Amino acid sequence: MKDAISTVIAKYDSQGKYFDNAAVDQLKAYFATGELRVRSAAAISANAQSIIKEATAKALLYSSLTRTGGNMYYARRFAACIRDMEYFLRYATFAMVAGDTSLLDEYVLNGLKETYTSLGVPIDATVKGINALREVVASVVGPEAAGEASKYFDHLAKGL
Amino acid sequence: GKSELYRREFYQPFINSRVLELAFKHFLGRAPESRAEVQKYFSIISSPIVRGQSSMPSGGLYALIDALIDSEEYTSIFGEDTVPYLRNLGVEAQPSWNWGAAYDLYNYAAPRRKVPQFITLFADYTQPLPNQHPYGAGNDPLEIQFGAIFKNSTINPAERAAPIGKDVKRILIRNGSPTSNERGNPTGMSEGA
Amino acid sequence: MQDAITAVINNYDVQGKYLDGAALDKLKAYFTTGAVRVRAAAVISSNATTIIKEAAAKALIYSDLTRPGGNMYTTRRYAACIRDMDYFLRYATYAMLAGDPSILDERVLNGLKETYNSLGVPIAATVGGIQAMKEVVGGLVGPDAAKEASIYFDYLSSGLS
Amino acid sequence: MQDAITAVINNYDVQGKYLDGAALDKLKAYFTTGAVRVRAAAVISSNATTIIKEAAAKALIYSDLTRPGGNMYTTRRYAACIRDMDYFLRYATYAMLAGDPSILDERVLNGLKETYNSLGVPIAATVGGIQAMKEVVGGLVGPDAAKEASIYFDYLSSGLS
Amino acid sequence: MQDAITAVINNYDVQGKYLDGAALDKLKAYFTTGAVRVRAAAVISSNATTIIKEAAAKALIYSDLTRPGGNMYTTRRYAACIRDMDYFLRYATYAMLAGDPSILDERVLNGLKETYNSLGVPIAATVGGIQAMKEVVGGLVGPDAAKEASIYFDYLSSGLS
Amino acid sequence: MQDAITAVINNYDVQGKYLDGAALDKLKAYFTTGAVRVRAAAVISSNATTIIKEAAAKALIYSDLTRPGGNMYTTRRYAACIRDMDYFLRYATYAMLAGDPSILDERVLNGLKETYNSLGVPIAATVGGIQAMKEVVGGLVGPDAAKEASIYFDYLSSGLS
Amino acid sequence: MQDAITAVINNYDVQGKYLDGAALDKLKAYFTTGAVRVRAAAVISSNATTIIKEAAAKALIYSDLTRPGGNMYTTRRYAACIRDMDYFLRYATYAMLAGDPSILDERVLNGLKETYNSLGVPIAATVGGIQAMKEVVGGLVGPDAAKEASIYFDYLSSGLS
Amino acid sequence: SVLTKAIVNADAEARYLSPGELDRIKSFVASGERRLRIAQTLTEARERIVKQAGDQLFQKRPDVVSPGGNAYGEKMTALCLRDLDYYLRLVTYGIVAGDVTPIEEIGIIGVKEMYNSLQTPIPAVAEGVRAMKNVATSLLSGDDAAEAGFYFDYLVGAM
Amino acid sequence: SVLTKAIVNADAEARYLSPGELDRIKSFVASGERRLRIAQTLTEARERIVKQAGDQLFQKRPDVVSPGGNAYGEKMTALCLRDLDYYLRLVTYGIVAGDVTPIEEIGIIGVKEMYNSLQTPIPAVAEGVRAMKNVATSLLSGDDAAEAGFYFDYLVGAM
Amino acid sequence: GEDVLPYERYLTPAGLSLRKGRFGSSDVLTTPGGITPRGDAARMMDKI
Amino acid sequence: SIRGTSGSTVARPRLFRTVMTETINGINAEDRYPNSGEVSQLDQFFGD
Ligand SMILES: *[C@H](C)[C@H]1/C(=C/c2[nH]c(/C=C3N=C(/C=C4\NC(=O)C(CC)=C4C)C(C)=C\3CCC(=O)O)c(CCC(=O)O)c2C)NC(=O)[C@@H]1C
Ligand SMILES: *[C@H](C)[C@H]1/C(=C/c2[nH]c(/C=C3N=C(/C=C4\NC(=O)C(CC)=C4C)C(C)=C\3CCC(=O)O)c(CCC(=O)O)c2C)NC(=O)[C@@H]1C
Ligand SMILES: *[C@H](C)[C@H]1/C(=C/c2[nH]c(/C=C3N=C(/C=C4\NC(=O)C(CC)=C4C)C(C)=C\3CCC(=O)O)c(CCC(=O)O)c2C)NC(=O)[C@@H]1C
Ligand SMILES: *[C@H](C)[C@H]1/C(=C/c2[nH]c(/C=C3N=C(/C=C4\NC(=O)C(CC)=C4C)C(C)=C\3CCC(=O)O)c(CCC(=O)O)c2C)NC(=O)[C@@H]1C
Ligand SMILES: *[C@H](C)[C@H]1/C(=C/c2[nH]c(/C=C3N=C(/C=C4\NC(=O)C(CC)=C4C)C(C)=C\3CCC(=O)O)c(CCC(=O)O)c2C)NC(=O)[C@@H]1C
Ligand SMILES: *[C@H](C)[C@H]1/C(=C/c2[nH]c(/C=C3N=C(/C=C4\NC(=O)C(CC)=C4C)C(C)=C\3CCC(=O)O)c(CCC(=O)O)c2C)NC(=O)[C@@H]1C
Ligand SMILES: *[C@H](C)[C@H]1/C(=C/c2[nH]c(/C=C3N=C(/C=C4\NC(=O)C(CC)=C4C)C(C)=C\3CCC(=O)O)c(CCC(=O)O)c2C)NC(=O)[C@@H]1C
Ligand SMILES: *[C@H](C)[C@H]1/C(=C/c2[nH]c(/C=C3N=C(/C=C4\NC(=O)C(CC)=C4C)C(C)=C\3CCC(=O)O)c(CCC(=O)O)c2C)NC(=O)[C@@H]1C
Ligand SMILES: *[C@H](C)[C@H]1/C(=C/c2[nH]c(/C=C3N=C(/C=C4\NC(=O)C(CC)=C4C)C(C)=C\3CCC(=O)O)c(CCC(=O)O)c2C)NC(=O)[C@@H]1C
Ligand SMILES: *[C@H](C)[C@H]1/C(=C/c2[nH]c(/C=C3N=C(/C=C4\NC(=O)C(CC)=C4C)C(C)=C\3CCC(=O)O)c(CCC(=O)O)c2C)NC(=O)[C@@H]1C
Ligand SMILES: CCC1=C(C)/C(=C/C2=NC(=C\c3[nH]c(/C=C4\NC(=O)[C@H](C)[C@H]4CC)c(C)c3CCC(=O)O)/C(CCC(=O)O)=C2C)NC1=O
Repeated sequence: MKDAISTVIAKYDSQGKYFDNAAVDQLKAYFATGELRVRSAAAISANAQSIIKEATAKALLYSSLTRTGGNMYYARRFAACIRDMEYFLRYATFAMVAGDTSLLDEYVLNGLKETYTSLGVPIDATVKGINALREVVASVVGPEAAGEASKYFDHLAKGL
Repeated sequence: GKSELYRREFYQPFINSRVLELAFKHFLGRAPESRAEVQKYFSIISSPIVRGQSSMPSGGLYALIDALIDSEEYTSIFGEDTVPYLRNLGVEAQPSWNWGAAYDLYNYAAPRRKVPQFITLFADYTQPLPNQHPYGAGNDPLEIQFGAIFKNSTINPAERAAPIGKDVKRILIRNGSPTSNERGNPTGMSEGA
Repeated sequence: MQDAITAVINNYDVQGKYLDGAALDKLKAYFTTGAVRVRAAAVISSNATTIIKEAAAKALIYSDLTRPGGNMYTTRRYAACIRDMDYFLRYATYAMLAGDPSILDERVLNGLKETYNSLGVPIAATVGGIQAMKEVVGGLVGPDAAKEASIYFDYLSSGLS
Repeated sequence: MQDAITAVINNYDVQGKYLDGAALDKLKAYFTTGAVRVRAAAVISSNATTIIKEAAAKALIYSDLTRPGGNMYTTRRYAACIRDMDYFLRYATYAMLAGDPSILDERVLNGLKETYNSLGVPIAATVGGIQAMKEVVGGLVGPDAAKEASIYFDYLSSGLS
Repeated sequence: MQDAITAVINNYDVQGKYLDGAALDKLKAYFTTGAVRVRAAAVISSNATTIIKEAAAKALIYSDLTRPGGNMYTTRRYAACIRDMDYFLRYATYAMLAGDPSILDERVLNGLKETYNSLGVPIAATVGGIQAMKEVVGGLVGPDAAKEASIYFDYLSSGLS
Repeated sequence: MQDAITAVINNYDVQGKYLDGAALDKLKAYFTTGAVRVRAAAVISSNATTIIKEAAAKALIYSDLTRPGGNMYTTRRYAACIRDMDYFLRYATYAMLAGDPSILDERVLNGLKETYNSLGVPIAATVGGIQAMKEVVGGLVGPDAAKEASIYFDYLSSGLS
Repeated sequence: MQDAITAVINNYDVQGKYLDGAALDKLKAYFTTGAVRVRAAAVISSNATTIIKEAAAKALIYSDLTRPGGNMYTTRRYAACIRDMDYFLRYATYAMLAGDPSILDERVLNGLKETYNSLGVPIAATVGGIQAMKEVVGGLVGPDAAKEASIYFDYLSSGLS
Repeated sequence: SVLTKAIVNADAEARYLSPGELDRIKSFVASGERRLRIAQTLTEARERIVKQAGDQLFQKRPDVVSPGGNAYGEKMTALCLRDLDYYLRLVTYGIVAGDVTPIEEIGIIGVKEMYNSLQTPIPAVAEGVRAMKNVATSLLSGDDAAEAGFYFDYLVGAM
Repeated sequence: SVLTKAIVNADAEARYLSPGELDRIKSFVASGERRLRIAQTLTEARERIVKQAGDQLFQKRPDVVSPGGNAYGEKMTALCLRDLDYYLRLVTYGIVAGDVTPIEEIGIIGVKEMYNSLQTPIPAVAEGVRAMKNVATSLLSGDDAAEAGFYFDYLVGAM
Repeated sequence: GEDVLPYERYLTPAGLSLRKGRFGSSDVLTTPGGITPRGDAARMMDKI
Repeated sequence: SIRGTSGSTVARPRLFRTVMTETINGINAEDRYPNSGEVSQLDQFFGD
């Protein structure tokens, strides 16, 4: 895929440029942030299961979907939605490390609206669930790394 | 796969990029899932064989078929006993990034489309959006003196859809002097022929 | 477009054959059905606005689609969807009178899938709406007419899907 | 695919409603017809080869199609056409057991039009063959079974046309 | 096209949420940057002709391109190339004010590769010209503005390549 | 695929006509040309690597394409482009032996334009390369063979463009 | 389009070379041929209706095409086919005056194959008609003119096939 | 937004942004912070504005909430109030944008067609928006109210 | 890069990143600043490295710059030096990435095929890279040189 | 404008390739600042 | 949004197995007309 280091490289090779200070500055920035991004990722992995459950509760649960004639309805349907929420989390974490949005869209965003429209899944709800995951994640993560972590969540939300 | 029947029915009527996509579907039950795999396989079928002592023709398209059966993904999921089955919505999850294409590949009408679908889709995601009618590739008439000739969806499926918002503007080439083009100058039509 | 009568004629013309009794029988069959069809068409035309309203109520509205982030959210999108519904109804009525599905293929069906995919309109929901229209239409037209009406609605649905 | 019983269940499940007696009656109706359907299916399976032969004789053979330059000319094409006929028969039998037209839509009807158009197979002739099979089938199955059998054959014909 | 203010609005509209403080903060952030952007845009507009001149001198002219057999040979082609350069500059300026790269995708970037390939215009040379313009622009706008300006120029370059 | 001999046969088969003297004359014409074609094919196979080298030198290499940001920049892309060139050469040789352009349509030509457009490979440059190969091939094969060789190269070029 | 004189000019312009004796010789060659070409063109224009009639008689008419189920069956199709024949004749005449095949490529040849395939017009029959026209034209124009006329007719034929 | 509108006019003219146009952008960015506050005020008072406006509308038009009328019944009355809420949200978006364009795309294009299918009377909807304006004006300070009024008036004009 | 590789392995396993994998990422980010300096040094000395290496190569292989040889002539000699420059740029990219993958995609895949069409001798190219390594090593400090050497060695191995 | 009858003003890239592309691109697609050996050998023969 | 769309396909999954469907699905996979045994199995299912 593409991550912040390789992104800078890739822009330079197409120009045929050797690495400039401007480029070296962007690269330094990643390395400063990186140490805590590693910390924040570990926090999110440990509490993942909890994070999802809290998020579902805030939006997905106690909605029309849970009521019969909604997508959440049934255990089978309920399970699927949780898997999707777990998907969104792993990627967002993978995106937090690396620091490049693109990992997201190659693996998640490309095609999603087309599957969801085909399955009948409601796009808006998923967007709400993602925003919920964002708030829970931010608390666990802590304030400094929250800004970082929020970016990848927002990308996912606007993609859908 | 190596048999005479398998080519001519498949392979011989398709271009090489389309053959590797059908050969995915029937040998492994999935559609081709990424840009890097359709590239690895395109180099296998493309590659002139290393000369083989086995009279059984060396590599070529046979290489393609080998590479699929010899693949761990193949052997593991199917095993030696099972005949390959089509994995589908019910089984093995099914990924979103190739959804639309894959469901077309699974239908029996699939061998009717001759234009490759997977390579076009992968790498249409990496590219900026194309030069085409907003409502679709089929909506652009062929540009000839007289006659309205469109591509018909049924007579040979070759759809290219692209998401083009209300705001997007087509780039059109001026029939005439380039600087006449009205995007760069509003008065260009009121100029000398 | 083509109709039933012309379809028979065209088949004979390519053969170069003069019209024969077997051909005549097919034409005769159409002629009996014709009177029913005309009555059905008049019913549909008069109730067209309501048919669309009822069908939307059954499937499209009070749904995620109409809610924000849904395809039919915003007035512009809502208006587009009901315009499409009207198209389907008008063409189905034409097809029913004609006794031939060809007009649907020539006008509505050709390029619709591709258009919808570019737009991001959901095909399954559209199909649902068409099926809903069929049900409403079935009631108004009455049973004999309903069978004839249903096939064209189903044809549209199959094409889209 | 879907069957009659499941179709009723699904409609009730979205409503959340326990099955109404009226709904139950429709299910009950299906259950009685099911015995007759099974008998019809066995008849069709045993006489399948003959049914196809008779239908071909009625429409396909002794025709321009079989003559050189016709779609069914050459052994390969002839064999293909009779294979398609068998498919239609088998699926119609499946539909009759199911009591639902959906399987026809899911397997047979979907992608058929496109396949045929690329191949240049004539749809009207195919429809003619399906109608011929229906007539032959009607005789063998007997009257009560025939009505049930006919609807699925007609469904196929309408889809193709 | 989209701008930063509208982007925030659109995100909220799909959620259906009323504007909130967090959203307001993003808007506020843009408003502070805005004053700088407006100053940069005015600089670019005034020096546009010179920017193009300098960039062409750096990359395009005094080269094989301008010599016979080169793409920019003949007056008509020369004029076209400088017109294209102006487009890139104007759109980048628009993007910088907007704070969003979307306009570049919707107007400039869409179908450019295909157009150029049909025309036979060399993409890499064009990219070179864009990069040259960026360097000249960076000087005039000054450092704070330059960072903002550079991203849009780079976006164009990446799209074309 | 099809060859000249089979093409004649197929035309007669659709008519249902037995082979006639006029048909025989066309076959006879092919048989005389055959010996020349075989010699040409052997020449091309032996010199294939050089043909590609020379053609690349004439059109592709020492260009924007090879320069950074060009389509053929990077080893991987360079290798891909020469692989494509080899394909064109091999297929043209096949076509020349066959005496029929059909194989080019069935394997090379079908879907290539669309593939290239998605990839962003420049079609006109590729066509240029094909034309260059033709010129080199013409020399090696000699005049009588060259005319035959040229038509297939031109066929490829026209298809791509 | 382009003509022989302009073609020479354009080749020199890309080189940037002033006109040289070798170039002059090509121009001089054209000038001598010119007078003959003008006479030939006038002959063709006057006899155009007959040329088409004769060519149709030789290939198109009294054939399966004209018989029911043939491409040129029905008045509308017959009229279309003779209109196409006229186009080919007029363009070939234009090309002969010009001394360059380019106009054929720009107007007639571009997209013709694809158009014909969609229409289901038979290419080989069309080619046959073009060849027939050539033979008739050859007679009327006389030998010196015939050689010149033939190349353009052959160019059209090669393009279509 | 203001900026989008300016860019669009420039692109049509195929020119760089005019100095005058640039000046208007500068003024807008200064105004924005004040605009944000105005929007915030309306958001907080949103629930009450809708409620008060609804009551006024129903008093003004007894027919709409009558057995014949579209609004009649709890479900229908809720939907009518939901619509009023939607329009208020759009107005807030407009104030921050400084243009009616955001409002216009979401709410004013195809509105006639949508309501005609629903059979809702358009004039009654307009009255509801007018009612909301009056409530909103009272809570807003005079100069703030004038700004808000423009957006409210546009909506009323559009329907 | 290191990070991409780790993520990719995790995604294949369909699991969150292992502690061990995370630790390797941590080590890499710490190393990065040192790596950046090494890359910067080579970039500044790039012009001289290429020049010195070229001379060494031409001394080692007279033939390449001889009438028979590919490199012979000013145009050709320039191209040979340009190639050396390209490889040096790739090496710098590698050092910052911490992986050969960036190098590998741009330079090592299809290299054989490209050079065979050109008819350039692959061993001579390898010698040039070796020469560049020696020059680069001298400018770099010992530990820095070892890091740089790995990437240089990979290139030599690849060709 | 009431007196001119409509004419074809613009065309799409694919339409343009149809008319001009037969025979493809003539030219080598020269770039600025490229080392190229093109034309050298001819210049030497012209000298000789 | 995404640069490219593969498109949307109307797909329905199966909420619950039924004996009716389960028997049919076996028959289709076999591509055989209803086997002798199942016919008996089906009508008891119809009556019961
Ligand atoms: C608690 C001792 C009693 C009780 C109450 C209860 N239920 C839930 C949550 C759910 N129950 C269901 C229901 C079903 N889905 C199915 O597929 C079936 C089988 C036919 C059933 C019965 C589901 C899916 C949930 C989870 C989400 C939802 O509300 O739909 C809760 C809350 C737990 C939660 O929010 O996850 C409670 C308190 N159920 C009993 O029968 C107990 C006696
Ligand atoms: C209230 C002032 C008047 C009124 C309202 C009314 N509306 C509906 C139903 C709908 N109204 C809308 C409108 C919108 N959807 C949008 O996206 C927007 C812009 C963001 C608007 C304005 C929609 C979509 C519906 C349909 C229901 C749904 O959304 O699911 C009703 C009910 C109609 C019915 O009979 O079903 C009513 C009553 N009615 C009046 O007469 C009042 C003056
Ligand atoms: C004679 C050796 C034996 C024989 C012949 C027989 N044939 C038919 C009917 C048909 N024969 C064909 C065969 C072909 N069609 C093709 O395209 C080809 C390959 C080029 C062949 C060989 C066809 C299609 C028919 C169907 C009728 C039609 O032409 O439309 C019959 C008639 C019997 C029937 O129709 O059932 C007969 C008698 N049968 C014998 O007993 C001889 C030993
Ligand atoms: C016979 C009544 C008519 C006819 C038939 C015909 N069909 C083909 C070829 C194909 N038919 C199909 C169709 C199906 N595949 C399926 O899975 C289903 C649903 C279960 C159907 C109905 C397919 C896919 C093919 C192509 C595969 C193959 O090898 O046959 C032909 C041959 C056409 C050709 O030239 O290849 C023919 C002749 N055509 C007629 O003339 C009859 C009216
Ligand atoms: C001489 C009477 C005047 C003059 C000329 C002048 N020209 C340049 C530079 C260029 N002029 C051209 C012109 C052409 N290129 C074409 O394609 C055509 C048509 C075939 C023409 C006429 C070009 C391309 C250049 C740009 C540089 C280049 O060679 O690539 C200059 C110097 C450049 C500069 O202005 O700095 C000059 C001086 N100058 C006068 O004042 C005379 C009146
Ligand atoms: C300049 C750096 C390079 C160059 C340019 C060049 N361009 C053309 C012709 C066209 N350029 C465009 C491009 C655009 N139109 C748009 O709407 C957009 C997005 C806003 C772009 C970028 C178009 C469409 C044309 C052709 C038709 C027209 O302008 O109406 C030419 C002329 C080619 C010809 O012969 O027509 C040239 C030379 N060429 C170079 O060598 C430079 C590297
Ligand atoms: C060389 C003259 C020009 C050129 C070529 C080029 N092609 C590719 C990539 C691909 N080429 C194909 C095409 C084919 N598929 C087929 O079936 C056939 C006929 C048998 C062909 C010719 C395919 C499928 C690919 C993609 C495979 C892959 O990605 O590895 C490239 C690489 C582009 C990329 O982005 O990878 C290139 C460079 N392009 C030029 O610049 C020359 C003018
Ligand atoms: C008879 C009243 C007059 C007459 C007739 C005549 N016709 C031809 C030749 C042709 N006639 C047709 C006409 C048709 N083809 C169609 O498709 C239709 C509609 C279905 C028509 C009416 C055609 C196609 C031909 C061309 C040859 C062919 O049949 O393939 C001739 C001979 C022409 C010749 O000179 O060769 C004649 C004489 N001529 C009269 O003068 C009568 C008054
Ligand atoms: C005559 C020898 C053959 C023949 C011809 C035929 N053509 C058509 C229909 C069309 N022909 C064209 C062709 C062109 N359009 C162009 O722009 C050009 C270049 C100037 C050509 C040559 C077109 C587009 C049509 C369709 C639209 C129209 O006719 O106006 C037909 C009729 C097909 C139909 O169904 O209409 C025919 C019969 N057919 C033969 O069999 C002869 C061998
Ligand atoms: C120098 C050590 C050796 C040498 C080099 C040499 N190279 C060429 C020509 C080319 N070399 C390249 C190589 C690259 N392009 C890429 O994309 C990459 C990776 C980034 C590389 C390394 C290319 C593309 C060319 C082709 C020409 C062009 O630039 O367009 C030559 C001359 C080619 C010729 O034979 O005429 C030479 C001499 N030759 C030696 O003998 C040295 C040992
Ligand atoms: C890696 C990226 C990726 C995504 C995102 C993805 C989505 C995805 N969601 C699916 C199903 C599903 N997804 C949902 C999800 C939801 N329903 C709701 O109402 C909620 C709002 C929402 C989640 C909270 C449901 C309910 C299904 C089952 C379909 C059904 O029968 O309704 C499926 C079908 C696979 C299967 O169930 O076998 C896919 C492909 N797959 C991927 O590869």
